[PDB]
Amino acid sequence: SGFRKMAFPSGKVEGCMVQVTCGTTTLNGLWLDDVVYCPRHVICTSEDMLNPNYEDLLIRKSNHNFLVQAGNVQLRVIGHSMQNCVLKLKVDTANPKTPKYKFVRIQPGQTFSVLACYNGSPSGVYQCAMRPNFTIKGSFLNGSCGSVGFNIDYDCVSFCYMHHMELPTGVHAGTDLEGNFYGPFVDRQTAQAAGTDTTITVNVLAWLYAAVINGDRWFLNRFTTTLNDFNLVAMKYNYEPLTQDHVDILGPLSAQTGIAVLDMCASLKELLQNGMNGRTILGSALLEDEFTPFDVVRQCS
Amino acid sequence: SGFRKMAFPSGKVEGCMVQVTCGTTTLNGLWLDDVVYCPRHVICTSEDMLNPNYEDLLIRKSNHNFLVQAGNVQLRVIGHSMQNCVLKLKVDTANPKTPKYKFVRIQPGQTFSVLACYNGSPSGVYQCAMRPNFTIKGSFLNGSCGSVGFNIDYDCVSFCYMHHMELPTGVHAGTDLEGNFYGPFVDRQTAQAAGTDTTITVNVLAWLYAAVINGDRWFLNRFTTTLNDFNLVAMKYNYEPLTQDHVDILGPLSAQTGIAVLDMCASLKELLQNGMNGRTILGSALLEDEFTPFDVVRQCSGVTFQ
Ligand SMILES: *c1nc(-c2cccnc2)nc2ccccc12
Ligand SMILES: *c1nc(-c2cccnc2)nc2ccccc12
Ligand SMILES: [Cl-]
Ligand code: NA
Ligand code: NA
Ligand code: NA
Repeated sequence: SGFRKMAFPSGKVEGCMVQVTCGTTTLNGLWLDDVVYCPRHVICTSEDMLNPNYEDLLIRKSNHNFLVQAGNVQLRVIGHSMQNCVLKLKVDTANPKTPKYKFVRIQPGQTFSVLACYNGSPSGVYQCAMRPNFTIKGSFLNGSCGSVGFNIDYDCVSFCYMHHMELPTGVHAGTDLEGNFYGPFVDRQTAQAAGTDTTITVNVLAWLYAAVINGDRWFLNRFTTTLNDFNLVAMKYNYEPLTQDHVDILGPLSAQTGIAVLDMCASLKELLQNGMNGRTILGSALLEDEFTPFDVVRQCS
Repeated sequence: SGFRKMAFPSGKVEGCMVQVTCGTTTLNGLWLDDVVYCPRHVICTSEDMLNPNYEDLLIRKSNHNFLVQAGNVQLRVIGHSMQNCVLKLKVDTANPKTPKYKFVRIQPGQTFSVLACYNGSPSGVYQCAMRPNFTIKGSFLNGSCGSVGFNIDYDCVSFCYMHHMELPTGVHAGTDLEGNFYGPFVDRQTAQAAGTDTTITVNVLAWLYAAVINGDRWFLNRFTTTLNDFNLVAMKYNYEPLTQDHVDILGPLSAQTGIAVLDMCASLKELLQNGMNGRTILGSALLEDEFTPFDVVRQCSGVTFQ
């Protein structure tokens, strides 16, 4: 028992992290088979910050303008192309530590592990969620761009995020591994701002089920609600709407605990109305929204 | 920007985890050079665990009674001995992925990363503090015993914890890698309970510094205090004493942020006396105590572990 924010073991990803340099710009890349993936803004100068023409910048580069260092060794770059906002560098060695992998684009609410890296070397691993406004709340310093986010549900690594930049509010934006941004952001230094963030309701419900599984009952009540009445209240506290999809996904936890999803919804309504009155749930005095239903089942069972 | 509960990258430890079986007992071991370390209770069944005589159980055992699997390969056990509450199994092959490592014993308040494993297979990584009552608040299911905790200092892995068991309250107990328990526990199935726990003061102060570095400043105030006055209040709230050594260790953060340690103590005094008045710090409504001063400096400065 116990319930903790837990990341995936990072070793399969560590064995893929390299350093990429172009001019005076250094950042991280991801070496899989014979391709290194990194943010395309590695080719920008100080001149280029607001309105880079990446196609124009890239045509001006040769293979030998890219320095790729893997541990103590330089890899030879033999090709380059751009896909959306990611640069792909073909190298003359396949990474012998390449794991089974795939690229997946995720939806808001989904969780993943981040391996924060600097100069191609791993610093630490933590757990994140894609927020409803398509940002993540990470921990990232200068040079961290090109660090990735991932899941590993079996022995296959699913890469879902590559870090590009920090917005003025201190939250983080990036792409999938096909180079498409999450949310309305662009890899330019023009003014951009995320939407007001909201709480991931289905994840809060999952976490309340985790609490029950771990022996906590104090917040339960004898009421139920309609889905529509729940959403009308929840929205007043900046909670995301709960859809019928989300109700269905919570079905297994409901069956395991004997508490109907809409019964649990009424417990959540009460918590929003009353606060915790000096109590905690699983060690927290706030409701936690960065555990998915899948995460709860994996960690509890 | 940003501040998260962060574990060390686990790859160097992952390459050391194996499965150990003795009879119908399976758990995890740590393979370093030509020795596999695991809990001694691998030699026990249920009834054995009521009142085990480990010496007597072990003397009866053949090398071939211990099955060690590393991935899909069996290792041959050629010897066995016990040290305190850990079993050491000599094997005929050195682990080629053995990292640079040491065994260390940590103190209450220190943090480490746990690599949770099942059947010799790493499943999760999280950060824990050794509580003042010598428990850890982990997340561990059946089969998790033998999972290890560690830090990385430069390129050296410091192993500090091996997981043995869960107490009735759902918190966790284990040993150092020389098999000595943290805390007043024994490896038998009997009623055992940890002492009342306390809050790790020096770590709460560290986390308040992290908050300030990240722009969260509302709890700062114009006041300072004395170590003695602060320690009287801490005692009242079941906080550990702050020593002069703790003050010294926070010195760098004080210099960097312009808030002296006893100035920060006066902030903490007020928070304990008055609460947070609806506000949060780094997204928390409780004071967090599982970040050390070293952890805060590392994460706010980007130290790496190639
Ligand atoms: C890449 N990423 C960052 C960065 C800084 C803060 C938060 N997220 C990302 N900064 C830089 C600076 C220079 C070159 C690359 C790069
Ligand atoms: C080892 N450890 C545990 C255990 C279960 C919950 C929390 N911590 C440790 N349980 C088992 C069960 C069977 C064999 C080994 C083992
Ligand atoms: Cl004063
Ligand atoms: Na690397
Ligand atoms: Na209810
Ligand atoms: Na003050």
